[PDB]
Amino acid sequence: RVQPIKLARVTKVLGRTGSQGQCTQVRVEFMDDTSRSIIRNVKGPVREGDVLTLLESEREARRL
Amino acid sequence: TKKRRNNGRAKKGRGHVQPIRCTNCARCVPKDKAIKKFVIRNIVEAAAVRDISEASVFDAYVLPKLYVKLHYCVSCAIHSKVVRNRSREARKDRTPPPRFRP
Amino acid sequence: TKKSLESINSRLQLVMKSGKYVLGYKQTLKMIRQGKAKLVILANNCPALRKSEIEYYAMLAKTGVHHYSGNNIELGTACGKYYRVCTLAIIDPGDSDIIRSMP
Amino acid sequence: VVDPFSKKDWYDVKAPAMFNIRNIGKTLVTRTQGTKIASDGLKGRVFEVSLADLQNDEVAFRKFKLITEDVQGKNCLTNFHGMDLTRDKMCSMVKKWQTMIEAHVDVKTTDGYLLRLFCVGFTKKRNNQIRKTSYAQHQQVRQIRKKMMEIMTREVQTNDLKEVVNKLIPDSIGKDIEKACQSIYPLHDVFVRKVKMLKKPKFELGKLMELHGE
Amino acid sequence: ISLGPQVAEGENVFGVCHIFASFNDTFVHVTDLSGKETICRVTGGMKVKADRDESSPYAAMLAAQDVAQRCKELGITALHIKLRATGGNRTKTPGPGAQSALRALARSGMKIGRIEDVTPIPSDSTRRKGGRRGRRL
Amino acid sequence: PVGTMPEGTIVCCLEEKPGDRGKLARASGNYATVISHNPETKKTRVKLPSGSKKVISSANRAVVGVVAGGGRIDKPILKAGRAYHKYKAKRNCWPRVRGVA
Amino acid sequence: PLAKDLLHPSPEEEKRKHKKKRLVQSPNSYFMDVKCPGCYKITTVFSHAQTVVLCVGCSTVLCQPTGGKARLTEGCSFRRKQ
Amino acid sequence: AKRTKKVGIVGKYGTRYGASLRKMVKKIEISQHAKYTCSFCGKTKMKRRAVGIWHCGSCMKTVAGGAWTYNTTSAVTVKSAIRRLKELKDQ
RNA sequence: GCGCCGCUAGAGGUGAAAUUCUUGGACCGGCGCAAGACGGACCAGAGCGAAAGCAUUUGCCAAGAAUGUUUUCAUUAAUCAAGAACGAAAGUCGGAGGUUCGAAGACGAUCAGAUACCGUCGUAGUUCCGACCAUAAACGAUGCCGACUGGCGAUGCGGCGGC
Ligand SMILES: [Mg+2]
Ligand SMILES: [Zn+2]
Ligand SMILES: [Zn+2]
Repeated sequence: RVQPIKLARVTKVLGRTGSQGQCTQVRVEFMDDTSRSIIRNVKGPVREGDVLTLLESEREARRL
Repeated sequence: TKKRRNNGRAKKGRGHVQPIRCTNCARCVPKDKAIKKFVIRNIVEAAAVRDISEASVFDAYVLPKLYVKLHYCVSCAIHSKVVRNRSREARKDRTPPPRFRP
Repeated sequence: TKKSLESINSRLQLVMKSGKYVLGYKQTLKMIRQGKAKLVILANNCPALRKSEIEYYAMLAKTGVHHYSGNNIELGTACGKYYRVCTLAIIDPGDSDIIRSMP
Repeated sequence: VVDPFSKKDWYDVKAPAMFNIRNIGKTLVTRTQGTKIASDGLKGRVFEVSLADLQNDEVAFRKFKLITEDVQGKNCLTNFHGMDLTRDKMCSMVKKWQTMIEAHVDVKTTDGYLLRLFCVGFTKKRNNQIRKTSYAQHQQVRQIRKKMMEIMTREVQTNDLKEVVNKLIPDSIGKDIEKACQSIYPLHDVFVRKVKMLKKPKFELGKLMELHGE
Repeated sequence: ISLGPQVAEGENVFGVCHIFASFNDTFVHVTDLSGKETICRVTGGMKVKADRDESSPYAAMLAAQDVAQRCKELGITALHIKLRATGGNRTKTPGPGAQSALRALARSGMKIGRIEDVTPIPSDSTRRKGGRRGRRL
Repeated sequence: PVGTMPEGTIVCCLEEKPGDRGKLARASGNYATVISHNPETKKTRVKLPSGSKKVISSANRAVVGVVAGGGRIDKPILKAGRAYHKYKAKRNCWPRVRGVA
Repeated sequence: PLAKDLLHPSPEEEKRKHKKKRLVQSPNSYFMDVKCPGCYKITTVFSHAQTVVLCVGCSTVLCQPTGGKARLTEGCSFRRKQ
Repeated sequence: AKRTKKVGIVGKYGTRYGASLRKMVKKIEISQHAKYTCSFCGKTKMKRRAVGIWHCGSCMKTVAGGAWTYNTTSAVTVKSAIRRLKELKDQ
């Protein structure tokens, strides 16, 4: 229920998505171990190697 | 014009084959026109592997696979893009596409 | 019900072609009380006290009783004729082994 | 307003004495309030347990059933009900370009435990075999299938239920129809697929309490 | 202290959990080892107010949260998984709320034992509700 | 007794109360099926030939099988005289004047 | 192969055709002598035999009819004649 | 000879009662007036007495059968399942 | 579908939704039982059949091709007006049965309109026995019998020979 708002550094950017070229898949790593790594998506421009903070950490990836 | 040498179907020495039914739209197709696809998908959704093996009651658990045979009418095989419309001379090969697993 | 009931009714017609026998109730009754009948055959249709005493003299003559699974019109055609026969006794088989079968 | 989980209590479920691990798990049942006593509410509960959490090393794709037949206070004593395989194993071993043969037979023990045995078997591709289809012919199928059901009709009608269910913790039946059929056609995935229960012999209470002894 | 089993620190009790993850809904019903005494059934359609999202994976995510936050609240601590599809006459692949109901059941504090797909597969029976040309959307 | 025969059996001439000596499904072609024994509060249900399911006693005595004479309503009466002889043996009800006329 | 001398074939090519379709047709059968173990009586049994042939005095089974060419029963002395 | 061509046994009703009603009767009528092979003696002597009552000219044995035919197929379906339930589970 | 338990307010169905089912406790989970259908995966450019067609196990009955044959008879053959035999599904008449599906019809939608697509229900029908009808994109859109005229690998059934 209550999650810590957890921050995460990105490895390789997986190219644009989102049907308008608006969303970027980024594959974050959770700052505490590099073994735990989910693929997620942000909007706005990325700069590989930076830090972004997940308001809730694990929801879904882009697959049908 | 006759388009294909076999008539889209793999029957030669018969008169009649069984009708089976399409998976998504439930349409009556013969067993040898139907586009078959056998799926050996792991049931664990490989993103969710290192979240259950730490929650496991073992140290090395063999995760079960899921074995579901799909088969399609070709009006829903083309729309779902499991087969693709091909050129008139790249049609005469029955070899499957490559795998490309890693 | 598929392959091999031509052990009973095909060895029975072989005796019919070759060997010696009697058909009918009271002919077997004569043959079984003077010992000359080697094997008596009863049909499924035969009345229950007629069956009970044909078995009873073969207990006395020390001969075998076979219960042919079939009608008496079925046992008559299995003989190869247009009668209906519940009870027969083969008294000299030709060369087949109805006696040296299962009983 | 009322909580239905306060009127309940947790019993614990035991295995027959022929298994290594004896304590299966912990079921629960309501307490007695008048008519519904706490001993008919959990008779005939089937506990689908596998070998791997019931033996020290044995495989996970084989499960058993274990009906409840007695309550001895907190203890909940079980007796054999049937087995089958897990379905992931069952359709990993169904592959193309091989003949699948199956047999079934209704055999009762010397203990009065009429069973129905389901066995499968799959024809084997050889180690220098170049041709793709390792199919058997139909008269080879029929004499394998006669050989399959003849062997298990022996080794269940031999003696009581106890040595029969103890026979297929290691599944020496599937090894037996393996070795005795491969001079007809070689087979490679030969399991007793399912055991189904047809009769119960009167529930002698002494026979069950033999099964939870030493 | 009428609620809870008799367990120590180290020992855990098992109950089976049925993931009926079809389309149009998902069930994360959990029960005892015999499967006869229901411990906690909650449904993804009971925690959305949308009716599109009964079969969402986000509905199955927080339904699996609630069923684990009640299971551990009782005293049952580890779960067998008995995932289903619709099976039988209909489709035999599970729906979208299968994997999210399984992973949310693992991230939110619960141990996992034997897992198995248990959907009904027939020996060719029971003609299917489509007609002969199927359904034509 | 119906408490001893297993489920799905075909029964004619069954008692609707114990001792009644046979009341239900007595006409030609008729039968009743037993379903759903209840060993506690000893009472079984049956399926009457009108499709009504009805719970009865466990000890209602009943004869296994279907009544002889079935198929009797498959042949037409086919002329007015054979309906005359049909009801001459039963009652006085057959030439029925319409109340409209 | 425009110049196969198809009136004088090699006997290697002549052997490995059908018993019809040859330049001159001829059978694949023969006659064979069989010493049953324990008698003087050479039997002159046919190769592709069809009946169960028995010996005269030592009246055990001699050969068994099967699909094409007769399975002899005992490993017994044997020679192809003429 | 072929004295009639379609009506057969129901030529005795003549031009009366309809076309389908006469065609409905001539199936039932050739069935209650037939001589059936006796299962008890083998002679084709089973003649129908009153409705439901079937009797032998020889061996004199009375069988409770169907209304218009000797074996109602609803009744034979019962006997196949009664002996199934008898041997299976043994009550 | 119906019993008997368990826990709970929804379940169902759609691109959406609704008609509909539901605290006289539905769906869901368990144990049972009944009934009628249907034989999955193995199942293939594999087999058999004159064609239509034929797939659960064992088992009475009759048939059949191919192969093997230094057996037999010695042109007994080919195609065929007339005249017949069988022939999917639907359909008709009659009796059993009636689970599922489902023309017709009823409703809910979607729609400018919906006598359609989609959804809920559902009659005949679909299953069996008996009697009819004799038509299909009954298609390999290629009549049957006979011979000759390239190659190569493979397959199914026989027969023969070899590490
Ligand atoms: Mg009137
Ligand atoms: Zn489709
Ligand atoms: Zn008689």
